[PDB]
Amino acid sequence: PPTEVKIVRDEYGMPHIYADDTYRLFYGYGYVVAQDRLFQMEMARRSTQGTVSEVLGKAFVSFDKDIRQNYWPDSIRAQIASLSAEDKSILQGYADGMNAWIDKVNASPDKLLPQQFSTFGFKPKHWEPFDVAMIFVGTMANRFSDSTSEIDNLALLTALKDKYGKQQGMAVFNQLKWLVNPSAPTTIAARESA
Amino acid sequence: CNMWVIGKNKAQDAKAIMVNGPQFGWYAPAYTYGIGLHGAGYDVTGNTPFAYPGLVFGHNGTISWGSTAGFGDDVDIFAEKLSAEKPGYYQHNGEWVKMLSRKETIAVKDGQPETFTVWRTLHGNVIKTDTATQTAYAKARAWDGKEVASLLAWTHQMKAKNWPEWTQQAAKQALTINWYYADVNGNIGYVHTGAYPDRQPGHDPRLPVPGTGKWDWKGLLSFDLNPKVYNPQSGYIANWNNSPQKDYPASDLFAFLWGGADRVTEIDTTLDKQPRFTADQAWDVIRQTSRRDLNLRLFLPALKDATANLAENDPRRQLVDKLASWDGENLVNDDGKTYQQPGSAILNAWLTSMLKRTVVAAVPAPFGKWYSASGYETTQDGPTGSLNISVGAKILYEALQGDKSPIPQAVDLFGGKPQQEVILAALDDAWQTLSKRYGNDVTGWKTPAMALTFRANNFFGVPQAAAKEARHQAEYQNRGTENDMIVFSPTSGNRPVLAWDVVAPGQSGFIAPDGKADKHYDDQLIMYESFGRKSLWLTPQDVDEHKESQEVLQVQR
Ligand SMILES: [Ca+2]
Repeated sequence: PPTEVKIVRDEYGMPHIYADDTYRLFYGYGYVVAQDRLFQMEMARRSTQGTVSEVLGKAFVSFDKDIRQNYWPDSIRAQIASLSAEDKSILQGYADGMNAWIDKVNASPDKLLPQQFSTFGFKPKHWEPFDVAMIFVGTMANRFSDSTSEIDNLALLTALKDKYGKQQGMAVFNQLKWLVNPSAPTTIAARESA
Repeated sequence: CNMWVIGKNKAQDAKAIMVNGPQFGWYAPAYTYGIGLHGAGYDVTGNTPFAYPGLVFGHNGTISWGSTAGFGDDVDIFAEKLSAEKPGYYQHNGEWVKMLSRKETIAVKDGQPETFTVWRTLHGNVIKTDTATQTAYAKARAWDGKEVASLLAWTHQMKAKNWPEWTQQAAKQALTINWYYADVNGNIGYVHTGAYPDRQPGHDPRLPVPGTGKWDWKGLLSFDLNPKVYNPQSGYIANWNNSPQKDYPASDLFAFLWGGADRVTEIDTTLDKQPRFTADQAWDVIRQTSRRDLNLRLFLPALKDATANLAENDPRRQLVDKLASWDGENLVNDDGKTYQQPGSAILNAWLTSMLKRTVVAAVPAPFGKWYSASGYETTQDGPTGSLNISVGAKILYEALQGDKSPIPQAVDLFGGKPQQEVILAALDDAWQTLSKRYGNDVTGWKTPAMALTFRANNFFGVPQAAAKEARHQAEYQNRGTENDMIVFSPTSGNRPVLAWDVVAPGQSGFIAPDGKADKHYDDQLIMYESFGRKSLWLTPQDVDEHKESQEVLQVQR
């Protein structure tokens, strides 16, 4: 049937998911994920949106600030709003798959709720597509792929110019932080392309 | 992050092999999630960080893919001009333009809420403001607006079935990431993916630029310029976050350099020499690299030269002679706590002294300390990520090559003294510190071993598990957080593809309310350290053969 999602876990607990369209396929993913790494993910959610102190308290305020200072939710919402339904199904499926398990967990806390939630004194809540996009956006984009030290570099340069003078200051800057180094081991041999 | 991909000509008893070691630190529960997807155009296996929709590490039966971090310069900083008579406005193309601003309130459990404003310009979010200079710093990202595009590109590549179809996705991936390809036919490929800015001529991308308009990006460069290679004459593709392509510029990070000294050369060296590699041998590169001292190769020549004319009894010589006796691979003793050889400790001490004497001494405070690190700095609980050649080492190395280096030495890092004099001074210091701890006989030095910790906090430093759940491995290993191998057209196996992975500490992070850990909470931890692996299953048959549990849901919308 086009209404079914099958779930098969191998020897080491690894889920394989079997389904006939995009929404149900990722709904399955969401479901097995909420079983395996609920908590890891709830906390990844909060990390990636700077909503950590909401439950862990005063210690994580600067972190929350830092995160939210470092993106613009509305851009992410606009991007999602501007997807096809086919693409939008991936996210909405995932979020609902997760939400389905959480409903069961908030229906059998005494047998299903991961201990951490009891230990850290809060309960999991429902996921929306924005939340699931941000797991990726707030890690892969906003951590890795978000590297500058251009301000520090300028500080360094001005300190070098002060000692050494202007022309030599820059020459030393080039010696410490070259743009490009001809002798660098490259993953694509020079015979093939520059 | 590392990877080696081995082509038809370089593979043995197979057509292609792809070995992938992404480095993101070590955590518990495991950083990546194991998942198989079957339906709606997808037939895939592997694993992926934070259970993203797209598998960053895996295969679909025909091809396989993977990633290492790119470190291209896809971020710049724009110096916005403001006026004291206009809060929230910046000058751009001769007119005063309004900043976007939102208000955020942070709810604090058992605490008073804090509210503040995020600002945003044309170029990006504001990262700092200097009222004194009337300037605001805005962070422009080439991938801005293409975040979810990139999420989706990761996913759709899983459907591709050849180089053309797959590169079409690669072009839609905007984050600065290295992408790797292998297939059943034994073709191998590489693409240094991402959006990268078309800069104005004269734009130095290591420093800020004015945001008043004339230095705005022209646009983005085309995918055509992104470095890429398909079936290279080398027979392999190897990467350890090193430069993708001759004359390609790296990230503007001061602490990051692609130069003469690069750890990828440790992989190159293993791979050259053996003309062909079976699967087992290709997976065994992990062990070899896991334990390789990265610095021995770079400095031992200078050390030998420097101590040749000393007496055989000079303790400085005893140190260098002992290093020369070493294969540069670290192993732990039976005590589970010290290294069989003392070579890393030696190099660390020497290099620390070496750097203070050269680079750091050439750089004004408080900046010199950016270059003071040897690369070995750790605690009981171990490094938190990969080991690498430090920035300072790399810069020193160029100085030791002298005329052999392409980088003009505007300052003589040796302060007009022979290199030899300094090298010895540093050896003296190392000998001084080490002998005081371990005594005067290098053969009786049991130096400390690096350990490994699976941390209960995620890389943000935010708890993702209880403190107790953190796990200790006796032996630190300069390897992937996970490892996976895909083998193509194995002449032995029936199936067209074989694939293995390892997801330590285990697939599940579930602990019941009564405290009972899942059966798959810890069951790959010992496998990890062992350099072991588990098989990855794709076909419905194989997945049925190794079932353990089965659930069926009726879903709709
Ligand atoms: Ca830059």
